[PDB]
Amino acid sequence: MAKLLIMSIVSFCFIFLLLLFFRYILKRYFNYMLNYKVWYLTLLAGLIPFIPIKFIQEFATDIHKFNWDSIDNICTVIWIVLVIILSFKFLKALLYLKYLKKQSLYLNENEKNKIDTILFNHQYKKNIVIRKAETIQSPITFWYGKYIILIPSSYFKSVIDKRLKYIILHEYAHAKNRDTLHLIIFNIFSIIMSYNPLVHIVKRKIIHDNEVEADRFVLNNINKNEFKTYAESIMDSVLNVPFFNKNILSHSFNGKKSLLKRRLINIKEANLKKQSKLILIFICIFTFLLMVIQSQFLMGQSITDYNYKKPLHNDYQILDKSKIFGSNSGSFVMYSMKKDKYYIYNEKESRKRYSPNSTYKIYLAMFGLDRHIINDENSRMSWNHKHYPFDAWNKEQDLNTAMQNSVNWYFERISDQIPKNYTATQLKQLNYGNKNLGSYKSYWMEDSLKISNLEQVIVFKNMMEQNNHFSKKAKNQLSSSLLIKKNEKYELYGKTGTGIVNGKYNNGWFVGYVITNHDKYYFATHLSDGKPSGKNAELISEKILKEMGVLNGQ
Amino acid sequence: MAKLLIMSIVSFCFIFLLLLFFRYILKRYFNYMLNYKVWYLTLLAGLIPFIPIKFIQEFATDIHKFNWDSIDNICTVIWIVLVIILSFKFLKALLYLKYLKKQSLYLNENEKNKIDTILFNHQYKKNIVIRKAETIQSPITFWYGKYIILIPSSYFKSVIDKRLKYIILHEYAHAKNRDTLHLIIFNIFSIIMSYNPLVHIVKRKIIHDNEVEADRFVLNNINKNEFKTYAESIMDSVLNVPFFNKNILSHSFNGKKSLLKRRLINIKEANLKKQSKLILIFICIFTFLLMVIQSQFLMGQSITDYNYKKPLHNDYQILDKSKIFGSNSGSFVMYSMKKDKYYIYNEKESRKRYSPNSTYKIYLAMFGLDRHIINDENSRMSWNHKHYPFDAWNKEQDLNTAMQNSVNWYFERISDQIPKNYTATQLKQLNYGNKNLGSYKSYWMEDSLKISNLEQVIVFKNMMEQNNHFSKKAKNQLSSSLLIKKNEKYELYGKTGTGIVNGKYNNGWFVGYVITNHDKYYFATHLSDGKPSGKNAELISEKILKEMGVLNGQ
Ligand SMILES: [Zn+2]
Ligand SMILES: [Zn+2]
Repeated sequence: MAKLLIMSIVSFCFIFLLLLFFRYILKRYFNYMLNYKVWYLTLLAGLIPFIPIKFIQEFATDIHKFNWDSIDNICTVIWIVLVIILSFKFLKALLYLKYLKKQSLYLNENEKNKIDTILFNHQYKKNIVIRKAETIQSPITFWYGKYIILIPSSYFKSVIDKRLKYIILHEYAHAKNRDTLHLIIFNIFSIIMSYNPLVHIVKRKIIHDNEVEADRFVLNNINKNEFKTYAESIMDSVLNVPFFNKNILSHSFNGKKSLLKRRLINIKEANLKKQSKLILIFICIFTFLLMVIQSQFLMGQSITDYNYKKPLHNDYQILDKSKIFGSNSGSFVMYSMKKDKYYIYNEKESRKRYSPNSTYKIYLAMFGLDRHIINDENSRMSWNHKHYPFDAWNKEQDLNTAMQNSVNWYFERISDQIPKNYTATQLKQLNYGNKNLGSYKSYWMEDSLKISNLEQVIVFKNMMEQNNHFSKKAKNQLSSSLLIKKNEKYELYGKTGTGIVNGKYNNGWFVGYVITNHDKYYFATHLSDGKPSGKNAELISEKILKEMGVLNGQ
Repeated sequence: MAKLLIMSIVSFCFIFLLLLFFRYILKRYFNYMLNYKVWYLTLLAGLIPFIPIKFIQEFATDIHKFNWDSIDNICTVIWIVLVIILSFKFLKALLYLKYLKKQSLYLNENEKNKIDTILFNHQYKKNIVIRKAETIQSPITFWYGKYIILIPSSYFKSVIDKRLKYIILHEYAHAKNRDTLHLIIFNIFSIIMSYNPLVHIVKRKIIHDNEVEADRFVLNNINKNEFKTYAESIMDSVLNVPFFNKNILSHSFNGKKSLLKRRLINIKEANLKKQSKLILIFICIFTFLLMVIQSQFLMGQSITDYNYKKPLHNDYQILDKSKIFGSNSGSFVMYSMKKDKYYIYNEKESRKRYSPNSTYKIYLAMFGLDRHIINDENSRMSWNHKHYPFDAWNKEQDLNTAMQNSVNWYFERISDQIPKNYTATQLKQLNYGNKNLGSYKSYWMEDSLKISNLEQVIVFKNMMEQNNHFSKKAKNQLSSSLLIKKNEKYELYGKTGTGIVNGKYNNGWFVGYVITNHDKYYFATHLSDGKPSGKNAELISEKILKEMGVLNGQ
């Protein structure tokens, strides 16, 4: 529901921007102003969506969901705190102003005679207060319910400055316009709307425009001949003295910063000095070390998904089997144990590291067997009676079943029961791709562990013939669990399947080995285009393996 | 990979904030200054994460994914465009300067004599050039490796200004510091870093300091007696001339705005024009209409999930069956057709609405049958050839199969083929909870449609016995499809199962009716705590139903 504030922000902004648009045009073409009261409309807009005017078998299955409500709970607390802070700041300022008010003093007759001389031409209701002070360096004013104008006593002493009449007209207009009343009203609203920072932008614009209107007023009551003087006189007020911004809830002649002002202050002040160079030196040293620290951990690129770059250690040949892949564009690798030679189709692609998906079960099964979580005599794993997508997964499984029916459940348990260090050790000895087992129990499926087709051939070959860091028993049960098909030319062992995301097949694989009447082959097929299904990867591998003589005994 | 960009932002801000902090302290406590060149450190820090370093069935597994890649692709193009725009703007300013470079003239001997007198005791390297032009209302400077300093031709003749001396030193400082060059360099970089506003923001710190240092150079070479004069000279320029900001790439005495200046401008602009009141009126009207359009679409609420306070239209009593539920805290309702009475356990909970989940099928089957999408002679639905958690669903089903095995697949097709208006009309006639069927065919499973235990009792009872908006065929085939258990005392009809979210069992249900040798009983059991499984809801119901006479005929 915090989103509802976002919605009112958007509306608020639509209104704001439209109004802002007009403001620009009005001035740009006709020197027109938009009465700032219009801004109250955005404030109203700020609450639109806010106000809720909306006027047998047991079944069981898992649905993924995110809880975003705990976030709003956190945001709620923050908003509360912000209000507390903002409310306080308002109050602090207010208290001060009240305290000051209590110290103010009325004027004498001659002073009144002057003030009256200045404003009698307006013939207004004197329901405002003109007082003086011994505190403030320049005049200020604040509504409170009394409209009090405070002029430092020195300005009455220096009655002779003449320009006081400008000062009076200026403040008169501010009082007339109830500027500090509108300000505090808006401030309350802004305090409440802690969720929309734009409110602090519009208040600034309002304040500026209000000041402009006062200038017009004042000028409109002054003989133009004196405008030169006027401009100088007004300007002098921010030249002669420093400014302070304590009175955030009220109006004054010199209460805010500018870069110009900072310079002038800095100039007046005795600020010509030098420092030991050690300051910069240590800052740059420590900044550097931080940068180093960050560097130690901040890095990376698309390179994570890249291919295998090495030449081969055994003899090699490049293949062209593109006619077989057809619409299922992909890649393929085969290796002859007898010849110590690789045959590679579409090498640039066959080299790409891909998540192994279902083919990892070949290795995972081996790991479970070697670690004796599953053995030959008893290769079974338990389950938790939750429902699974295939009948094979709603049964307890042995290894033979689990491999051929790709039982993720079985294998989730196989992963769960094998130490990460073991898995990492064997991924390293096997030269298994990026050797990354992640932290996810099913790290091989559309996740962290990646291997190319070329690597998959090299790696499975190592699993059977070069890697002697597993017991023979593991190799043997795995072999039996991998048989797919046997006939008079070959024994085809392995496992196919596909990585599928949001219902689309993207990573079809078939990995294994072939015992033929003439040689022993290792292979890996991967499909990415067309319909890169499990069965298609299997069929593509077989058509190629037939052409290469693997499945023909040739 | 936008995340690397995010890392860049983070790295930058860390150094930036650290540095900013240090700078604050230096000035805040001792008016110490740190050479702005340190800001290059943030730019450099921003490059850290961009270093590309690391220093036998067919199966597939369907993984849900968020596509953030299309977003980065789009964002990349945008980033490119933003760079182009910035480059363009830079160039246009540069070309303007290019023009000026071919326009101004060097100075004569006496003017040189004046300047040399000014810098006589400074003994600065003079590999700089001072030139004059009618195009300059106030002096400007630009690097180009030449230190091009221009003055108004208008002051050439001002033999008594006594300001040039300040002008020269001010200009000198900027030339000396190669401030313009540094800004050019920074501009290259900020053009590149289109994604992180701080890269441009920081320039304003640089610019301010550049001016500060120039003031120091000036003051450092001035008999303090005249410091006041210098300050007056600054303001004189501020007041005396308008500024223009074409030279966004260089420095000048009068090239920028300020609030003060705006006011001074306004004083000097006698824009004595009338503005019709229609201006604000129409703007306010249009704004209102904008608000109206948003309003008719913007409205939020927590109300959707509010349960009801509605009294019943038949007799009732409140139950306490807490020793049956035990650790499986939940709720329960039963209704007697002959007594016209409800029995409500833990009504504070039984009156809450939950998605019907596994039991919606009871009602959906009545609808599918009434519309004859499934009928008695042919109650079947087609299959999409996808695999599901239950063996029973990996096929085409009839109603009797589908009801007993909770076949959402079958029922999802039923949902698609029942006009939403018919479903909704009867959800309303039956008082089916929030009567919300969403927009999804599977709306009953941890989704939009919600109903209480009390309401399910009411709904089924009406749907089969009191509601005459459904056919006899529907009533009869439904009753058959719902049978789950029976013996010589009762026939128990109904269904059970549980909605599970992120692996946790949240909404367990058992809903049904019993036909006995005595009466007709309608009921619903729901579990939320403990292990709120379907079977538990069913077992709890059976224990209660026996006590309530439902399963015995009492
Ligand atoms: Zn004012
Ligand atoms: Zn400067």
